[PDB]
Amino acid sequence: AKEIRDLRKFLLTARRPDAKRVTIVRQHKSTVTKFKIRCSRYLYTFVVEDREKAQKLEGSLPPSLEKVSIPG
Amino acid sequence: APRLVYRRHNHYATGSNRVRRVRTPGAKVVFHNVGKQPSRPKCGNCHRALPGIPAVAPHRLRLLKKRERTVHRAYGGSRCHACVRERIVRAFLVEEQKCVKQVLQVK
Amino acid sequence: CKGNQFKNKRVLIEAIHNEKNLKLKEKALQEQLEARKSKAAAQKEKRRMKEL
Amino acid sequence: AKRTKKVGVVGKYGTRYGASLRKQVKKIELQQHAKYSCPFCGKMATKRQAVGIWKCRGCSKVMTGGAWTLQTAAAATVRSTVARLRKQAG
Amino acid sequence: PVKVKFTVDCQKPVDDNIIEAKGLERFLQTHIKVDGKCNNLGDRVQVSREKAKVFVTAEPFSKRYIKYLTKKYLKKQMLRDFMRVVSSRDTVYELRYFQ
RNA sequence: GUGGUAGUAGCAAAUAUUCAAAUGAGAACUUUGAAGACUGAAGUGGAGAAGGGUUCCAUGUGAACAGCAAUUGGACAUGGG
RNA sequence: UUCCCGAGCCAGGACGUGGAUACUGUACGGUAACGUAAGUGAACUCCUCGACGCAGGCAGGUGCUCCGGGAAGCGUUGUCUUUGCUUUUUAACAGCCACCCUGGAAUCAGUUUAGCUGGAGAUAGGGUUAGCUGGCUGGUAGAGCACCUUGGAAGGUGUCCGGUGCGCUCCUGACUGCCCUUGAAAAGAGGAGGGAAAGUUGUUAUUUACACCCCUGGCCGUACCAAUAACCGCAUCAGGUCUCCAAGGUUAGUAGCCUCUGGUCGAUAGAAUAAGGUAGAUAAGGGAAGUCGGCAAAAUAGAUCCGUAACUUCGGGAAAAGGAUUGGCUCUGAGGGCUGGAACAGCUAACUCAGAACUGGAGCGGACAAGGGGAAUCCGACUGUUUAAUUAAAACAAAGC
Repeated sequence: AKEIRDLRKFLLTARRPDAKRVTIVRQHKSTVTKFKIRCSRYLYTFVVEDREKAQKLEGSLPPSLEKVSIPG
Repeated sequence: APRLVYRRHNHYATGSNRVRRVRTPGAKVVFHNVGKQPSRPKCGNCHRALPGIPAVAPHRLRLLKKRERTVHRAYGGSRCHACVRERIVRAFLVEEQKCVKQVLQVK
Repeated sequence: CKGNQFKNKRVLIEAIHNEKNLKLKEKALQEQLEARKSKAAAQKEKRRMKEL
Repeated sequence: AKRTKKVGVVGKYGTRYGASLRKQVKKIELQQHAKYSCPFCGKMATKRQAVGIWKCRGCSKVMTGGAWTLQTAAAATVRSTVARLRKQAG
Repeated sequence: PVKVKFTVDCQKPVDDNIIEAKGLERFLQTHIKVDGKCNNLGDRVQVSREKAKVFVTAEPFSKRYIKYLTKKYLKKQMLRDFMRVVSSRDTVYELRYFQ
């Protein structure tokens, strides 16, 4: 449901311990991408347009966090 | 072409059973029961509607924060404000005229 | 317009131009009388100062 | 244009009920659909909300009155005579 | 104005010898209308082939309109049952068979 | 309980069926296709209430019932929902 | 809407970490209308919502219907056809996009389709607030939909961009009118006035909807018919039985007539075509001579333009009576909107009237639909009501007296 608009909040909501998974969506138009954290009440999501920033961001997610899912 | 059926238990055309044609991700056209249109708080003794404070059905007035259900003033939740000026200009003068007599009543 | 008078947009526009271009020919007449009734006083007051 | 000769507000009731009865209605129907002057604000915007009740539209005040006019003449006589009876009592 | 070069390859037909791909070039030269005109091809339209596969170049034109005219051809040769026109990509058709 | 009447009155409103193949002991009437019609969105369409109460769904079938027929069925039987 | 996958919300009760506020006593900002992540409020009292008529048009919105471009597949092809048809969708939920100040109005001004508004402060300039089923992002393409290719179920592309309206549907909004008619209650939720209580710089105490986190949600109904075969009429009976949604063409039209989606062909058949029936058509000349009686059937019918009496309670009579025109095709004229500053220059969108030419077996509201009229008498004034299954009237009622 809810969005996030900046990288300050997205790093907090991932690290918060009841966050289950991070499904990550990519789509061609060009390569605009979405992260979505399924937390407990809400599904938070964070739009990024540049692919090279989004490749850097996937490293910044923690490994001890469980899942990741991708179309493709 | 496509024609629809009531989804809830009430299949009659009352106030409560007001409905709204939507179309879905199915490309399927379908009702939703939206309720009655809430009257926003007309408040006395003028009976004008109050600015600051929204039309909701009165149980959902619980959900809102306390901030949202009022105006921050004296008699803010239920007063016209313009009406409020009347209250003060009464109670200032009706004390002052009453006081002026009771100093004159010393003689 | 609320009465009836004008049946098209064109007739209303044609009416406004007729009834404006009176008031230009009015203001040609009105400006000179305001100039001349000032100059009736201005010729008088230049004379009436020269009395004393 | 004036668009009837005589019947006026009671063209409404058409070609029935009978002309004597229709005229009784005409004269007091003409009264009740009138605006009257408000006592309190001044503005002539008083309308009859219900029989015996009148509201000043501009003012917002409601007041009691006649069925079909703001001030019945009998009631105007009592407002005179009670003002007199209060004065002589002192 | 820009330009679009499409294609209709007849390759799976022609190697059975059933289409003549010379005939479809001269058909599209004649039958294409420009501004509601026929045989009035100049400078907007440019039709020219490898012979393995025919190209059509246009200025306002519709991908659809090539598939209309190839269906017109295949009826005249009595080959409608044998093959149908299908989009391989944008800017392309391929001819195929039924199963 | 049984006749004559009598194999008689009659089965004629709501425009309408036809051709092929399959199934079967048996096909004007079941199913599937192809044609041709009707209903003509204040529909013979899609959903509720009252009333009904398992008629719903599947598989099976010797009667009787479905005013001709019947391989079909709101019928009959055994399951399920 | 109950199963599953996904996305939420509500009632009751709550731990925890991290933020706000106060600690001689409950946050601040704005001139204001009121505002923001939070911002204590006992007894008692007052107020709001719950909470309400009908008709009328007007504006805006959802859904439907419609026109055009783009991309897919499909259909037609002796002839023509840049062509005709189908698909091109986005949920609840969640975030963001009347009133105040300045001012002081007559040469009165603002304004609606309609009227209303204004020194009890108008126009104007700048604000605040209400809102819908409005716009953008999240939900959300992974789904749904339309197609294509390899297996003998695996993998792909595409799902785009705009208009139009006295249109049809339901909803909202503010108005206007009508009444000797003025159009429910209670549960429940909230506000305010009041200031009872607590709190002394730390395990404090107000926040249980400040943000996030945590736990629980009992009982019963839920199949199917809802009617020319599942109900009631003894029956699979031409009867009856409350509600919702409601496409295209013709047209004023939910009239009649034909069609798309959805549904159906269920109603014993075949052969002959006598009289007599049942329903349906048509008849030379005459035109009510038939008959108790014009009963039945004919004739009239739409729209436009012209014209319209006696009598009258002056409202009516009146569609009185009485006439003329209408098709097709090709044109002409009148009627809007948006852009840059004497009115010009560009771009452009409606179905509505008026008129002319030509053409035809003098037809044209070409089917459907659709008043016969006039002159008098009796009764009842009128609308309304009545003997369910032989009587709808002059009977009942009615306002007036």
